[PDB]
Amino acid sequence: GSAKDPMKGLTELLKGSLEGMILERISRGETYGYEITKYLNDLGFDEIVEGTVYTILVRLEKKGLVEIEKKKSELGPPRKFYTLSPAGEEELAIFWKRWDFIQGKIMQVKG
Amino acid sequence: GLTELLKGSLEGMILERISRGETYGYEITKYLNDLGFDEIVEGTVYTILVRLEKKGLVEIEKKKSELGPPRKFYTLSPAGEEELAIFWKRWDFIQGKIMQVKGGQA
Ligand SMILES: [Cl-]
Ligand SMILES: [Cl-]
Repeated sequence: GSAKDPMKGLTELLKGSLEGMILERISRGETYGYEITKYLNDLGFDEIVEGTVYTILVRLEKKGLVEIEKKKSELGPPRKFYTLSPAGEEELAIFWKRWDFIQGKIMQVKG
Repeated sequence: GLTELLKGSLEGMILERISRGETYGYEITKYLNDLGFDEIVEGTVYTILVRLEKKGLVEIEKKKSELGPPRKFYTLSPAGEEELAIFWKRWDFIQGKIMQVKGGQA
C-alpha cells in the first residue's frame, strides 16, 4: 500500500486559515505567541514556527483585533498576552462565515 | 473579501479545473467567477497558471480553438496530476482539523 503520510507541506494551503485559527485560540482566553504556536502544532499543523506566529500577531495588532498585556507567565518569564478586542470578536465571526462559504464552493469543485 | 482565504486554495482549484479538460485563462476565470468568486480578475488566474508552468505542473499548447481564435491551452503534466492528488489529501486533512476547531472539539 501507500506510505503513511505524517502530513507536512501544509504551509501554502494554510494561508488565510492561519489568522482565523489564531483569533479562535485567542478568543478562548489570554495567550502568547509560544503557546499559540504549540496549540497549532498539536492540532496537527506541525511546521508552523514561533517566528511566523509573531508576524501574524503583529498583523492582528495593526488590524486592531487584539489587546496586549505584558505580565509574568506561570512558568516565570514575561510574555505578551493577547486577548480579542470587540473588533477581533467580530472579525472572527466574519472569518467563519467566509471559511464556510469557501469550503462549500471547494466541495463543488471536487464534485 | 475572500482573497486572503483563496490564497493557497486557488492553486488546487485551478489544477482541478485543468484536470477535467484542456482549458485557457479566460475560461478558468469565468468558471471561477460563475462558481461564486466574482472578485477574482483574470490577472490573478493567469499568475497561478504561470506559477504552475514554472513548477512543471502543466503542459502548454498554442493552437486554434474550436471556435477559431488561437489560445494558449493548459493540460496537467504527470507532476500536475500528482500535485492535485496531494492537494486533495492535504485539503481534507486541514478541513477535518478546522471543522473540529469550529465545532468546539479542538
Ligand atoms: Cl511573548
Ligand atoms: Cl490565451
